[PDB]
Amino acid sequence: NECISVKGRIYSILKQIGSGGSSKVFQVLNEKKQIYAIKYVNLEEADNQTLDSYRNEIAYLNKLQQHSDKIIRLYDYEITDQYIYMVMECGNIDLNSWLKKKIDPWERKSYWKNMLEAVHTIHQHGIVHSDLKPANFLIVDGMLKLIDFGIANQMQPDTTSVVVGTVNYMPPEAIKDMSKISPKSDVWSLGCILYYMTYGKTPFQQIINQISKLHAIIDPNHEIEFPDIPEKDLQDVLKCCLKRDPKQRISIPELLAHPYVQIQTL
Ligand SMILES: COc1cc(N2CCCC2=O)ccc1Nc1nc(NC2CCCCC2)c2c(C#N)c[nH]c2n1
Repeated sequence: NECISVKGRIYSILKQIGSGGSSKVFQVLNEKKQIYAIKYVNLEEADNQTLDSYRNEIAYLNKLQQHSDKIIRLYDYEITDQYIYMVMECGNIDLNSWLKKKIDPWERKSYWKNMLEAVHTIHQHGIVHSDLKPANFLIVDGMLKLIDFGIANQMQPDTTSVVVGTVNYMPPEAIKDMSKISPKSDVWSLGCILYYMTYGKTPFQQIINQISKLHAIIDPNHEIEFPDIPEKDLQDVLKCCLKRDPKQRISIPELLAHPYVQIQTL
């Protein structure tokens, strides 16, 4: 029965999808019984940094949905000094949750097109995400749609039996730069996702120790395995995305002219 009004519309809370720092996301129904997601942010306590991060996400979300429908839509929002409410397109599920249920080749290359389109358009407006991973994409309408820009607070799914970030998607440049960053590091992370989507695992999901994992990612003399497969253009895509040198890695504009994307059958 718990409810939320935003501007002058009432919405019913079916459940809570997820939560993060000071944020919650709810699955809700509007008055005419249509389904939406609402993100809630409690601003009561909040640095001037995160305030600006939350303001920055809303503006980019509003700016970017005009240019692609592979970005989750922001329909309405309400922002005061105390709270934010954001009424948004509601996904069926996030791609990370879904991948952990163990893909038709054609759904896989359609999803890939979806991700490139979304990441390409945020690149055209000056954003490099930097921490792309499956959780950033939502399945809706049989498509993948991007939900974050790396900018704001990364939330996590709520379970109903209560229970930690991943690192399998981090590009080599990010690691070696602990001692601005390229559009090319989003290519790395997308390759890991596509790799996962094709070989059932991320390129270093075996190295269960995390510092030896970090070293593999950066190691020139540590080969990534690309088992032969029927779709050889999919093999090529993975090979070029997962080049360690960002300068030699394939770019998004190149990926969009690649045969895996352009020739429509396997
Ligand atoms: C019923 O919908 C879902 C269900 C589930 N899950 C996961 C496992 C079990 C389950 O049911 C996952 C996502 C959705 N849909 C959905 N989630 C969103 N956020 C989640 C938060 C936690 C991290 C992922 C993204 C948003 C959003 C924002 N911000 C704008 N629109 C959205 N839509």
